[PDB]
Amino acid sequence: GRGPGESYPDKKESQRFGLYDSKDVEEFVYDYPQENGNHTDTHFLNIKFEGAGKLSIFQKEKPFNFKISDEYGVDEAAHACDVKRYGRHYLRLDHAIHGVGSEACGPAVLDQYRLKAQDFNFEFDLAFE
Amino acid sequence: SCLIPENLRNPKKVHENRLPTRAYYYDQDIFESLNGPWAFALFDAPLDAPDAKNLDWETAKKWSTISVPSHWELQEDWKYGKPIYTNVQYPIPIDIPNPPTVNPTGVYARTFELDSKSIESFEHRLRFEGVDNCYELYVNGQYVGFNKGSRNGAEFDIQKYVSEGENLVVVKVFKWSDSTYIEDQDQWWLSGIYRDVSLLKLPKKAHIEDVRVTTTFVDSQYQDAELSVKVDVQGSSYDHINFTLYEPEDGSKVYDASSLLNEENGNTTFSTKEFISFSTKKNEETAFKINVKAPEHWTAENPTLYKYQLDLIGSDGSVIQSIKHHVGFRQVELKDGNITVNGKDILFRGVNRHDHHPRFGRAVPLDFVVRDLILMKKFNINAVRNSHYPNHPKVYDLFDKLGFWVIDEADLETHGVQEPFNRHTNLEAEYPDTKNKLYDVNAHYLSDNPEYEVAYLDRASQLVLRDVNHPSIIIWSLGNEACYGRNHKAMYKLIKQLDPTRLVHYEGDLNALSADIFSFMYPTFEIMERWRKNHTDENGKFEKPLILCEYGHAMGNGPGSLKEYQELFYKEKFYQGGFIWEWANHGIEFEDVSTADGKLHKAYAYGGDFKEEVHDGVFIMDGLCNSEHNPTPGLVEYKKVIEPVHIKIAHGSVTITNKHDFITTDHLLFIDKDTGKTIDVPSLKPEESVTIPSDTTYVVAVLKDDAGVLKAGHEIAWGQAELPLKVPDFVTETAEKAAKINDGKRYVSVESSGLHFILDKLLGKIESLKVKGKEISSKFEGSSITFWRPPTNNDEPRDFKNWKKYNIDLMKQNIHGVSVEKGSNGSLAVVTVNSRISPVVFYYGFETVQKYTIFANKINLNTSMKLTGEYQPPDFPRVGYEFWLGDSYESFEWLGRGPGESYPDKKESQRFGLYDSKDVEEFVYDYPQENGNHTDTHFLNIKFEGAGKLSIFQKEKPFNFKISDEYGVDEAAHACDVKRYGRHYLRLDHAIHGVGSEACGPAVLDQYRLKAQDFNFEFDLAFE
Ligand SMILES: OC[C@H]1O[C@@H](O)[C@H](O)[C@@H](O)[C@H]1O
Ligand SMILES: [Mg+2]
Ligand SMILES: [Mn+2]
Ligand SMILES: [Mn+2]
Ligand code: NA
Ligand code: NA
Ligand code: NA
Ligand code: NA
Ligand code: NA
Repeated sequence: GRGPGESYPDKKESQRFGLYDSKDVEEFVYDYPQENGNHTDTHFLNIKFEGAGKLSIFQKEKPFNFKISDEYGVDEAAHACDVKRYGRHYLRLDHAIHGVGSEACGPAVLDQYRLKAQDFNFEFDLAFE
Repeated sequence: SCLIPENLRNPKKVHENRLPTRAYYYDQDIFESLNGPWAFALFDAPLDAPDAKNLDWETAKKWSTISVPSHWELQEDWKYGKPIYTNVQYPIPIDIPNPPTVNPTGVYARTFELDSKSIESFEHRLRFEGVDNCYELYVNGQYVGFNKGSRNGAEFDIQKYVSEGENLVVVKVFKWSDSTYIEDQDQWWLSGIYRDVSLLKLPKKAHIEDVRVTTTFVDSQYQDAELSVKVDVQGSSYDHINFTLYEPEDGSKVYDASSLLNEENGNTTFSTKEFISFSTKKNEETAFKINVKAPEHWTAENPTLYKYQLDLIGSDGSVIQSIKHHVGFRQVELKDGNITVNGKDILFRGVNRHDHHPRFGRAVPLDFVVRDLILMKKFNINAVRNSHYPNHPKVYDLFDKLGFWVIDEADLETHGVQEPFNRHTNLEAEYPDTKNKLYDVNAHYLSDNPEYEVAYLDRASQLVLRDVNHPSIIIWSLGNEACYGRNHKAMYKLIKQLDPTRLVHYEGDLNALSADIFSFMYPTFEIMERWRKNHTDENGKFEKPLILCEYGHAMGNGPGSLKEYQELFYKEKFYQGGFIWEWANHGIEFEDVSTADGKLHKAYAYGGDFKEEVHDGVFIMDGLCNSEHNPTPGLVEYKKVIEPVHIKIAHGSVTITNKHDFITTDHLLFIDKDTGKTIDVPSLKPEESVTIPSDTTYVVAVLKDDAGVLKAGHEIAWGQAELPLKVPDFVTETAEKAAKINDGKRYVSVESSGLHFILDKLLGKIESLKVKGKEISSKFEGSSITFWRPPTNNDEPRDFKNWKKYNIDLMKQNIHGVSVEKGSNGSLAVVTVNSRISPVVFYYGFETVQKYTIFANKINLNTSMKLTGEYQPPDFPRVGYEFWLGDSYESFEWLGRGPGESYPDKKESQRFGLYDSKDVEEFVYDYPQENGNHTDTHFLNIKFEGAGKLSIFQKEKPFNFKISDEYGVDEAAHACDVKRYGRHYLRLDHAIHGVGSEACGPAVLDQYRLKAQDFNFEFDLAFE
């Protein structure tokens, strides 16, 4: 998919397509904790387990979004050090994600990047090696 | 300690309500199998398990099922945990006699149907062939009894508890108990009902309980024998017994898996050829003794058996019960200080065999045991030691029929008591003549502990009484590595009392105070030899002989020097041979992520793979066969050294000596392999020899006809005349051809017609050598001459440590000068390289001169290496060149030893011949290590696709070579972890270090060590 860093519907084109390894990437820490670490236009995701191979994940007919982290309490966290962390990781596996825009000062997320309220239909395979 | 149940912490509570041990006989009419799926649940500890006195079938019915027999650490998806491997160390804390409070408890349940008539007709028993570690038994919500002894059997009377219709059997199985302390064999820790369970239906009013068969020669000349038969009948309602002995079937009988496993009787008419009959009379002793006229001897080389039928007969004259079995006429004695069978002082050509299967563990299907034993016979083995416990009772008939000398061993090892001592005192090494003093200090915990006497005696009683009628068993053994104490003496007394006919072995009893035999494990020759002399008096008499119950540790590449052990065996009457440790690697099949691949592969697990708290790593992988129970080069070598016929060819003569104990050479066809025509060889008795004049180079001794489990044409023994190193008649092109020579800044170039030679002066590296369409180049990382090999299991404890310490893997070639001159005596050019070959951080190294003499069709490489500097390593793994082979490379062919690998102290089974790489299956080691070397190579031909061959040979002396594409062997934990290049390389070596057995035993013997010294050798690279 897109990488090496994070990507969003209206902020993704600098992240070229390729095969990426989590180990090769320095995850970006925001000064003010907020939504981060999403990968958009993901063709497939491999999750490696110690001595048990990989879990391959892909979405039918359309690329998907994902984040893998151990973080929480990001909403209330004022600074990087305020961010809480679980004792295990989670996968956030998303069909779709709202754009990012510049509305703190400037235009709202453009119409074609807004995740508009509508019906959702999507199929995922969880393929185990 | 009320949170651990009394019976799990009481050494005297060996069983409750178990029937006395009797001789095992399988009978299809009496044995009903209870194997199959059983309800099963696992609990953290006994207190979480249900009270079986209240457990309904309706309740148990709802549990998951497990299949009996099997271990619960070997289930689909490891549902009930994983195997644990320890060698010495206990996997629990030591607090004798307490097990851990957290103690895995498995509860088994199933039902069986009983008839109205069945309860009237039969006494009903339950028989369990083996359950690890111990268990309590319930029938119909009622407690029947308790049992300990994981590899012993147990019977329980069920008559009182049985009901018409549905009956419920519940078995509570515990992983740890006081028994754990005496079950510490170097093997996998595995639990559950791992052997057969049976319902026995014996005739009620009267039935045969026990039988005892002995064959004793009346005479000093081992001819006439007394056959004694003692029957214990239970109940009153019988008249007498009949005995019918049948005419013998010669030990050369043909068998196969099918006929060996056939269990049919009842309506099958056992035999017809009646030899002897006998009847007891009403109200008389149900035993007798009969004089037998010059019977056919039973022997491991010729296992001749007389079948018999024993009938219990009622008042009406009908047959109440039959036993169909066999007699083996043989007698074992300690005679003139030797173990003697039928007067003859025998030689053990033995092996230690554990119960192991790569998928089922110790729950080995009989099919697979037959596989083991056939393979043993195919590789010249004649003896088996049941290390270190009795096997499934049905195995012993296999020994009887196939012919093995058997040491049946008590289920008792106490080794773990030593571990804290070993660590506290920083103990490095144990030696066979001295080590018993280290065990003496801890004997008081168990083997000298009076609380354990009942248990120790039980292991002895159970061992002997179950297997007492098998002629193949000639020695009872008190266990393994359990120190020495009063309990061992008690065991000895009991065994002689129960079975006076056999000898007693116990290695832990150094001075054989309560044993009949001396026994060492892994001794040096010096140590064997001192012992001999201290136990041979002035007359030349000895009182007891020495065996090696374990020697030639077969872990990985090895063992080395089986030759030198064997020379000792044949030389002295005092030595009666030994048993290799071990028959097969204990690998368990599992899925490993590959280091090379990032993918999942089938592999064979040892310690660490199942992520144990404590484990002993690769030490489980120490067999002559691999985890899949197939021959390694270790077994191939063993077959040769122990071959029962010697064939020597020298001075226009073939000398053939018969090295069997009993049989002649008559069954063997001797072929002159140079002509294909047979050699007429007279019938040779044990120890007899004949010299036959002949022009032959290579003689083979082969089986005339199918016999036992061996096929006509099977190779028993062979010999060769020594092959002189002949210089191949390759024609060097010395014609005057102009050559373009460019001695550049860094690279030197020699170009001629069909030739292109480029050398990097900075590195001493051949960038490219392309002669007549064939290309090679240096495989270069630091040096053009390298010294490293992937350490064997034997290398690991010392030699590897030394080589690593001295940085032998980091040898660098530092070029000082390169000299370039025009050719002289037919040569095109002479390129001379002057350098120091030395590892970083060290002084020591070789002042080296490499002289390349270049011809149109040949390159002569003269290597001079002069060892210099302070602080030198003692030895090297190897010394030689590494070359990349060009893309055209397709196969190779060599004159030398083959078809498999060979090493200085492990080579004689690989006979001289011309071998083709295509005809050979390359052996894969379970643990990746040094492999695939070919020693004593006369010449090597490397074939390139549509470009002919490159012939390689060393002047005045044969050489060593390996051709592979493999790397990353050092770090590879399993076969699947081994990395592979996109092209092949040649490892071309002047010399190579021996292999030895130092993982456990003697170091590589002095004459096989590649000692640090100057090296001088010349190679020709001849291009077709
Ligand atoms: O492989 C090491 C072997 O060493 C012996 O001393 C022992 O009796 C064997 O059972 C095994 O532990
Ligand atoms: Mg041991
Ligand atoms: Mn803060
Ligand atoms: Mn591996
Ligand atoms: Na925040
Ligand atoms: Na052990
Ligand atoms: Na001998
Ligand atoms: Na071992
Ligand atoms: Na390795």
